[PDB]
Amino acid sequence: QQVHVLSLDQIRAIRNTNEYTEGP
Amino acid sequence: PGTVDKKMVEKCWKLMDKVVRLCQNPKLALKNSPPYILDLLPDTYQHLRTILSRYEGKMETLGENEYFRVFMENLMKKTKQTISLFKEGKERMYEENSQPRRNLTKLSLIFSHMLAELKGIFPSGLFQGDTFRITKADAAEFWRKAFGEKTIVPWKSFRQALHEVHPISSGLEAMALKSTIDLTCNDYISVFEFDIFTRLFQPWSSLLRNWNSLAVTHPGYMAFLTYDEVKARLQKFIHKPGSYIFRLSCTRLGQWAIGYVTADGNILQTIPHNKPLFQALIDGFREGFYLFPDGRNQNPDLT
Ligand code: NA
Repeated sequence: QQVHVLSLDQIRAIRNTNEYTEGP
Repeated sequence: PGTVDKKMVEKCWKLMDKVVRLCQNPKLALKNSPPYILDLLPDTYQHLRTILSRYEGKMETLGENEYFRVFMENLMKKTKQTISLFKEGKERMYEENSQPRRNLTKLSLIFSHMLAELKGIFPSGLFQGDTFRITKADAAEFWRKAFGEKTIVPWKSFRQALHEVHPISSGLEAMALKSTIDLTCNDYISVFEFDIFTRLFQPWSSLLRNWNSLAVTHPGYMAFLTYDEVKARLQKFIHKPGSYIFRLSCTRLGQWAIGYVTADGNILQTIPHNKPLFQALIDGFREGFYLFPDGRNQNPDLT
């Protein structure tokens, strides 16, 4: 497979998010 | 720090581009969880483009601004450190728990704090430091009295002013205080960093007693730790339900994140926005959830 390396100006942050849950 | 001109910013962007290329090495296999350097350096680049566009035809105004001069010097320095980490680390960068990879995570957290600060001071790309709203009223009054509408002050001036209201022990306590509040690791305290610190360690009336009880003498407190590092650290206590640690949330700055081992051997993390940290920890102990700070058998008495 290709591994295309994206440049600084091509990356739109994925902004993936960590799972925070309700207090126990 | 020196005046910032367009040529310095573009040099910084080139160094940032080198970092994001180094970090896309498939042998590296960086996970995407915040703080994620491959999100943060592009977002920083995009926000800096927005700032430069707002100052089209008045770059001298931007480049003489003290906060921006300090910020750009720090961003350049920290980007160069990240490059040096790859050149000194070589194949060690591919090992998850190696010294260079731990250093890369700490830098990723620092870049996250820097980006948040930059957006707090330049929310739509135009400098708004003079009207920055500090969240807690008593802390806002402290800053207004000591520093006016200033956005950034050297650590030594900040320490002297704070000591007048909340006395600071010389030695390691003063060093630990600086490490806690200086999120961007630049030897300056911005009004944004002050806002975060006084939100985390409210109420103002007992600020440094709260900080001492929650961050110095509390073994549950973790400095400069990420969400994924909390999961990793508590994995060795998966057999000890009630083991817990806490740290700053990196994506909700000014909020705490408590990680704990559940009775069914899961590791969960929660943000107690409903109540103060003191109370969350007290309640969680009484309810049987927050018993063993960093896995230790003795738990502090915050009463
Ligand atoms: Na700072």
